[PDB]
Amino acid sequence: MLTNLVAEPFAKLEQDFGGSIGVYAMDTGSGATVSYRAEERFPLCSSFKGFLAAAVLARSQQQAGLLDTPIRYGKNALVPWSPISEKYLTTGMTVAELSAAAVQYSDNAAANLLLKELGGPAGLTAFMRSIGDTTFRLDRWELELNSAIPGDARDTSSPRAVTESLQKLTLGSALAAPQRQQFVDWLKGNTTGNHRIRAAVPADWAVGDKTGTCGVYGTANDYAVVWPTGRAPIVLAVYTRAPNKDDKHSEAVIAAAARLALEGLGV
Ligand SMILES: Nc1c(-c2nnn[nH]2)cnn1-c1ccc(Cl)cc1Cl
Ligand SMILES: Nc1c(-c2nnn[nH]2)cnn1-c1ccc(Cl)cc1Cl
Ligand SMILES: Nc1c(-c2nnn[nH]2)cnn1-c1ccc(Cl)cc1Cl
Ligand SMILES: Nc1c(-c2nnn[nH]2)cnn1-c1ccc(Cl)cc1Cl
Repeated sequence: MLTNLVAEPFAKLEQDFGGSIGVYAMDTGSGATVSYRAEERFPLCSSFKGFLAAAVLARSQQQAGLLDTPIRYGKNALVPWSPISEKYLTTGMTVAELSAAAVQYSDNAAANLLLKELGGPAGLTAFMRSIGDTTFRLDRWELELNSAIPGDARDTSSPRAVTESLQKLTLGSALAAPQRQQFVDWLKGNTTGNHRIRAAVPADWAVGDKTGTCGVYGTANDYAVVWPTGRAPIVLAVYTRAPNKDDKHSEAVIAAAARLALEGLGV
């Protein structure tokens, strides 16, 4: 199995990190998959925002005009790290702009505003159930969902479920064609992941990704769809945690895990 090829280097990497690393990667060309702690739960942190944007896009298939709807919000909506929605407080933003801000800058006010319109964490969880994801659960809002408490299943998923759902939404049939491409375009425009999966791929590959960084408990992550030039894409997810609250996350560890995953698939 391809999992067997990389089991020992993954174990070395997470011992060096001082925590747990979960990876799932699938080659959509061959069907090969690489697994390491891929069914364990890890905190989503801000990475839930990608699926949040997909849920909004799904809703736009039934509700015509949803994306262009202007949304006004008060200053009490501004949560720490709302760098985009901060700048449009006095003006408002459209639903599509909030979605792009949530994905591409991890804007917290934008994410909470969209979560509200979707019916809160249970509403996003329901969307994930509707595409066949039985693992994902969102329970809380920004920023409480980042507590990343050891053993706590709230606001978690697994690397395998994240990868399978990402595949359905970006490459499969879970979204209609125009919405699927919009989701991919938002992921391609992400600004926060240059040191994670993007650092593991060749310079000529196209990448769409979403990051998460709880910070506490050494907890951070990244998931991505990547396209080798002229080849079928790879979908992968890399999640980390660690036992102590003051343990530091590591972007280099995430990039290194992505490299091992790609090497295991034969790329
Ligand atoms: N804050 C600013 C300025 C700016 N220019 N003059 N004063 N401020 C320009 N770019 N940004 C910015 C930086 C980081 C992120 Cl995440 C989002 C934004 Cl909009
Ligand atoms: N862990 C949290 C919380 C939080 N509030 N309640 N429970 N957790 C809020 N911010 N952060 C945080 C800390 C460090 C880094 Cl690097 C990133 C993040 Cl988002
Ligand atoms: N660190 C992050 C992320 C993030 N998303 N993807 N990776 N990290 C999103 N929000 N925050 C954040 C939260 C609280 C404070 Cl006070 C400062 C920050 Cl910057
Ligand atoms: N590699 C790409 C891209 C792409 N766009 N931007 N960068 N790469 C678009 N389509 N494909 C592709 C090529 C061959 C096969 Cl078999 C399957 C696919 Cl999906």
